[PDB]
Amino acid sequence: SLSKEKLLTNLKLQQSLLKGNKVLMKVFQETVINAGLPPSEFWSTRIPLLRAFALSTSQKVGPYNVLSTIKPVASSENKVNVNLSREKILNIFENYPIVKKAYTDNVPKNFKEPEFWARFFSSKLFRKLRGEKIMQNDRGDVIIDRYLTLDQEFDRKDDDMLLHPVKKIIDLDGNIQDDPVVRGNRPDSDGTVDILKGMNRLSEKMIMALKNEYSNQQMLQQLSLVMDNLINKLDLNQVVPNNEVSNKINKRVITAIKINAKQAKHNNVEVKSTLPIDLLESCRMLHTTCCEFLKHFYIHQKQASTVKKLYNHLKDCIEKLNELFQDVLNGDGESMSNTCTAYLKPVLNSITLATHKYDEYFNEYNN
Amino acid sequence: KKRTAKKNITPYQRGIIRSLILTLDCSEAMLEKDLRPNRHAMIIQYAIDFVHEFFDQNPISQMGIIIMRNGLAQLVSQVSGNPQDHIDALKSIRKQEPKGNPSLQNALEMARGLLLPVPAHCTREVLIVFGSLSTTDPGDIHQTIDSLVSEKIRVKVLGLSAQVAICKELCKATNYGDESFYKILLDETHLKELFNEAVTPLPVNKINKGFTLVKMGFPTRIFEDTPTFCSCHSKLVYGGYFCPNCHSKVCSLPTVCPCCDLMLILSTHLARSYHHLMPLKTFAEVPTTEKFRSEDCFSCQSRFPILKNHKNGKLLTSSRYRCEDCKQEFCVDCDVFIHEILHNCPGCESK
Amino acid sequence: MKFYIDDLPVLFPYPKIYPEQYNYMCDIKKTLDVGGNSILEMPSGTGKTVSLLSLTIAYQMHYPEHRKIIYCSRTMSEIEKALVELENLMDYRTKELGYQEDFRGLGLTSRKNLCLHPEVSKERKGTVVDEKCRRMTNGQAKRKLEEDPEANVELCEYHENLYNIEVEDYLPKGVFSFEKLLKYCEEKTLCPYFIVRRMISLCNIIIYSYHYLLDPKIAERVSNEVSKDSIVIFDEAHNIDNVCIESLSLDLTTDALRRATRGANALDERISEVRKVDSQKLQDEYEKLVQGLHSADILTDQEEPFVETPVLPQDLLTEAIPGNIRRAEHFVSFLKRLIEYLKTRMKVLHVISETPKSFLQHLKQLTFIERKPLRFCSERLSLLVRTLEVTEVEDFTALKDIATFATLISTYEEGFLLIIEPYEIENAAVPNPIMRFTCLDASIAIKPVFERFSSVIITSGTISPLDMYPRMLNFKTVLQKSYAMTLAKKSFLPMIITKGSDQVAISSRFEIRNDPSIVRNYGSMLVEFAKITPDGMVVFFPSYLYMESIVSMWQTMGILDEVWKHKLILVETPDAQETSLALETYRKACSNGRGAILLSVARGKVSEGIDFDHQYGRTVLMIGIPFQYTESRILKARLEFMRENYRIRENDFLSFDAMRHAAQCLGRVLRGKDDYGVMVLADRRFSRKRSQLPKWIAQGLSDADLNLSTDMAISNTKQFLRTMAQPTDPKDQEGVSVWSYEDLIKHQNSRKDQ
Ligand code: SF4
Ligand SMILES: [Zn+2]
Ligand SMILES: [Zn+2]
Ligand SMILES: [Zn+2]
Ligand SMILES: [Zn+2]
Repeated sequence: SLSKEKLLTNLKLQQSLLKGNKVLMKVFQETVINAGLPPSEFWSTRIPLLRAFALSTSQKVGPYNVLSTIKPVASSENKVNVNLSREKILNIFENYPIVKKAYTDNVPKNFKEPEFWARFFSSKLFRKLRGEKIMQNDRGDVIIDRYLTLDQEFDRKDDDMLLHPVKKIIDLDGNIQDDPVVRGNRPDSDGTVDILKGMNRLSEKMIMALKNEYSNQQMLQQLSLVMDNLINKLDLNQVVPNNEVSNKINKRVITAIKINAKQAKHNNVEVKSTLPIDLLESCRMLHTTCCEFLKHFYIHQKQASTVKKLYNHLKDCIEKLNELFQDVLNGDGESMSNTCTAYLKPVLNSITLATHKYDEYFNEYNN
Repeated sequence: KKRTAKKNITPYQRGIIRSLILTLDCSEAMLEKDLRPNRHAMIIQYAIDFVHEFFDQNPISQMGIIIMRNGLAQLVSQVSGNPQDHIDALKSIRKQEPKGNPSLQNALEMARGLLLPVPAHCTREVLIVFGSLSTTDPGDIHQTIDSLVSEKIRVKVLGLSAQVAICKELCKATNYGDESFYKILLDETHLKELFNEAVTPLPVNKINKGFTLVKMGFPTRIFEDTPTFCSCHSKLVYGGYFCPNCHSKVCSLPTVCPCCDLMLILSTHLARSYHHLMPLKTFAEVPTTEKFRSEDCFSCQSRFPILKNHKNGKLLTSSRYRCEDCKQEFCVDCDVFIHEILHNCPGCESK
Repeated sequence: MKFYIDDLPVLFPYPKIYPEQYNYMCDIKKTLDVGGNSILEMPSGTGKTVSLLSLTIAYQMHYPEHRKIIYCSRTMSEIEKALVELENLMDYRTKELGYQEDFRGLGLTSRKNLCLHPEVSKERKGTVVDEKCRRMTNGQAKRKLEEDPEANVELCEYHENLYNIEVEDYLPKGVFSFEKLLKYCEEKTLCPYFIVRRMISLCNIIIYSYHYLLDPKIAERVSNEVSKDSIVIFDEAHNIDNVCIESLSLDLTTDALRRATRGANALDERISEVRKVDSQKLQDEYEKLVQGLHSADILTDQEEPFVETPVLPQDLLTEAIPGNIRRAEHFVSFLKRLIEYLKTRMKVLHVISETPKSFLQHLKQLTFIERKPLRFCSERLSLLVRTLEVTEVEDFTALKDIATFATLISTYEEGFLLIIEPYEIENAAVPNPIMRFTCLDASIAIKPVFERFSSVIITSGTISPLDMYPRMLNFKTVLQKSYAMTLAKKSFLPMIITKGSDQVAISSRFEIRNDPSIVRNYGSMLVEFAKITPDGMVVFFPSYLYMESIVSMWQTMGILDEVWKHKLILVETPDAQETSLALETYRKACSNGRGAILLSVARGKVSEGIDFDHQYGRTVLMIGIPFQYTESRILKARLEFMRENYRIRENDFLSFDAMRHAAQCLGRVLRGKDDYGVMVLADRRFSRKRSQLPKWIAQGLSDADLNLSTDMAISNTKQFLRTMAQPTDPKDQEGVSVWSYEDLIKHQNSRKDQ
């Protein structure tokens, strides 16, 4: 259902996803409308998003309850378009062809919105569901009665189309009486039997629409004992415990520590030109995805010409950013230009390194 | 009177990497009144807890969250390795209320689609927190189950207060037949421990499968503060990491490099793994009258040993549950603590 | 396993065992040692079939004498159940032993479920299919075909291929269950029916329904080769007596009488035309009558016998001429008088019942037609028709009805009783007089088999009490033992929901009608269960009309909407085919996700043979307790006979029958011991019957679970379902109630040899 080339060629799906995210359509166009990337590879990066979207789309709801319910669990809202109006009616249509056909036939005239569904209440919701209305409101007229007549034999032929030769464990038919020719008695009043056949038929239709599948030692001990003694030798003058002894030594220790405190403090855990900031951000995103495609390809490998095109484009982008920095220094001056250079230093270094690495690999392959 | 596991008989293999796709259940059933707020609120709370826990103990895996509302499976968190995203997603959900019927089939198919990108060495999984007593499928299900087991996708589900035949078949099917994974609960505490035991990697007796070396590299923290600049979210962040190879900043994570796409870790994640691979022998409870050992703790120093002949009190037992290999005592609290939190056995470390 | 019974190797096909099974084996062997009957109630919660077949096969294949086994399950459904299980046992026995089999064992049902001829089997009514196969392959149409090659005569040709190859030999070696038999004999284009029917002379063990054993009209071909001494097993024997009675009763309706009039007219036409063409053969048959009963071709008939012999198998038959009936025209006139007398006696105003002797004398009064000539009417008509070689039987169906009636009422006495009900009061004051004729003593039909066979068994998962059967059937036993369900766990929750939420006693006893209190109470019960139980639930209304009305006016309320919202409904309807279809969809839904409810009738076909395993049944119900006297007084007459002949009072017998059917319904919901399931009841009267139930049911039914209200019922079953859901598998308490492989039985009871 989902394939790499399939999502690649799902152009309408791809454009729908373009409509999905402003950021997405923006980055895509600036990778395209800026004479940049063919969309093919651009999606070739983004494939999982496409797959996810596609699956989120073509997701048929079950038949089952809502399908049924559309005849039972739906007996109140006599107003306008009720809950899940289009959803419920399509569930009806898949559930019952007759109503779909009647509604279609009654489009050019007789609106099936209010009056159609009003007469439908009587006609169908007596036909299906509850007992035979027979008397009472016999509004089942015209299309209703016609479709009634139809649906009768229609359900008949369906039921006909349902009969399997059930496996002989369950075969009640062959089980009953079709062993003997016997003479019993029987004693255990029309209508409603049709009701039972109705529920059976509904359920089985539902299920079928689902089966469809659609030093050490010596000196060690010596020194140890020495210390042990020293301890035992009263001593342990906590007064004599250094305090700091050499005021100089003390000072030096403090120096070290304040130095380290300063350095680690330098860790203060706001650009000027908001419009140029956003523009530079766009440039960074652009160069990032461009390099992304190379560092994919330059690793992986026979599509060498594609790598060549990517490399030429990347060199173009590098020169473009160089000119960008030149223009920034010209216009914004230095401090703002300095801030821009700082903001773009990492990406700039990465792309420059990628360019150098490609140059080295190209020289190695050539020489 | 003891309740202990007799022995661990797969202390040789587990799935260390994981990609578990928890799927909740947000459907009309979950609104009954058996668990204190409801099924649903308690479920989501424990789900948050489990998310924290699982992303702790398996800090190299990913995860995605899936609901089942109105017979549809609507992804609520892409498969991702950052716990906070999933946590927030669950936060958002918990204020929203269930509807429709649980469409187990749709959720299953959405997962199977979702886990395709996961590479061979990574291992797949799903964890259905199934709450209802029915499904509503728009297709054959055994078709899906067959596709699943074809794609080597183990599944574990935690039913609520009943047993559903199809789910039992599902667990029995994907997990190489060996049925133990359809555990259903009978109490809230049982539920907490259910999630807890879902946290760990999952062995049964692994078939001999492909075992593959995976390229990855470790980063080095950065120094500057004002030079705040990020290459995984394109912000200003006061300092982060460097891919050793891609050589671009990446906000703090065990994430995958967003430039050259290789896994990043420090080691402490690998340390957690080590802890899971080769655990200890379960500490033995010493005989009541046959111990004649030291009257203290060993790791701690507790005074809870015995009472020396007290009709029924001494006849009860002798709190001396003592590990095997180091053969040193340990009070009950110390043994519980060792076997739960820190797995270096105190004495067995020292020799 | 392969353990011993102090002489017998037993190739039990499972590693595990059950204790009750071992006791069953011990006691059934003890029975077979010494000729007796020894009814044995083994709860269906175990596998009775496996134990039975394993032990009996081992016995037959170990000792050299009792070479044949007869197994009579109630319905062909259980026939193929026994067959498939036996096939698996056989495969296991070979697998453990190599090849020491030389074994054949065959099912045996009828043409309608066996005839493979496409067009023939396309027919629905079993009688018609029988007739069609008879004509298509008779002793006569074959002659017409062979002497006169023409388009008139065709043939299944399956009979022909049989004639070629099968009647020199047999089917290869298997114990062919109907699936296997049909597949194979379809491949090799044979007629399975005649195959097995001729094969009976060779099968080591035979399985056939009760009717083939007791219905004298088809239990004719019993060829004492079949047993003469064999060991005979009645599985599911609690419904024996009713099978006997239904095999010996008979109905009459004026409409069929007019049909017989038409048939007699057609007979007059046929005899006229043939005697115009050929009568010398008719006189030859007169001579063949005058020599004797014409057994040479009234009995030596490979294909002929037309009207079965509804009397017991030839025991109560003389052999001389039927005197004046020798003339065919005489016979037609006799039937004319008979049918007219029947019509005029049918126009009788109101209910009247007579002994057969009394009716016989009365007929003699109106028309002096004697008993002795009357008895011969059946074979007389049949062989006359053969001499007529008619082209159809439908015209003569009523004729054979009357022949059967004449033979019965002219043969037996002082056990039977006539009755002439002029109408059906349920639609009273309409023209529909019925000349109902039935037996009373169940023992009459059985008596021949207990006379013939020596070692017989009676077995069911339900029989209780184990003394009513020796009373009614008048037979001697040895071991009347009941077995207790030794369980390391509860495993099922019998209840008696006497009071609904209104705390009101409920039943079906009041009427067959509505009383919205009762209806709403039951509906509430059903719907809350539908909420609570997982997939699979059953109910068993006491009678069909009851279900019709109840469900109709449930649909009147909104009650059915809720259970629709949860589970599926699958009703039980009189046509068997649609019933089977519904039942299989029920199974398919249970094993699928959606839960499904099947509601049927206790007396009905569903309870008879259908099984309800783990998934397919969790919570049976018994809406009301099944009773019959809703309808007329045939039960009253039989019960009169019961009281006078046996020291049994009415309500005793009625309660006994009701609990018989209740237990039969209930036992279906378990198969093994791993299975489980609630078994509720519902009626006030149930509470006092707690002792009538079979033992193993009674044990689980503690005192505190009596007359519970629906609400506490739901509470308890909720707790049950949860508890059973737990994997309570200590596997050391299962060494108590499973007697593990080859050892725990060996150790435990080889020591218990005390
Ligand atoms: S036995 Fe043969 S001839 Fe007779 S009905 Fe069956 S297929 Fe036809
Ligand atoms: Zn970042
Ligand atoms: Zn990198
Ligand atoms: Zn301690
Ligand atoms: Zn230790």
